[PDB]
Amino acid sequence: MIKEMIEDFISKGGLIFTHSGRYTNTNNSCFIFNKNDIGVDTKVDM
DNA sequence: TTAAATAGGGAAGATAAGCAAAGGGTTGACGAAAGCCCTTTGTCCC
Repeated sequence: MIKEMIEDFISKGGLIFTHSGRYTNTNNSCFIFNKNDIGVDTKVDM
């Protein structure tokens, strides 16, 4: 129920991130992940 | 071209009825990340 979608994501050039600069300009491709900000109700983006 | 001295107490402010219907509220322009092909320029090999 969850794994197949994980192979779906890793098949393409997907990335998991919490902070990015693409929200200021669409042409940006900067993605970084922060481990210290992970909590119970922390929303992430991909 | 005046010195002082005060300016009311009481009562009381109406009720009933009703405020409409119909029609319409616009279009056109503001994408990134690739795949393939061709051409040109430049480098290297044969």
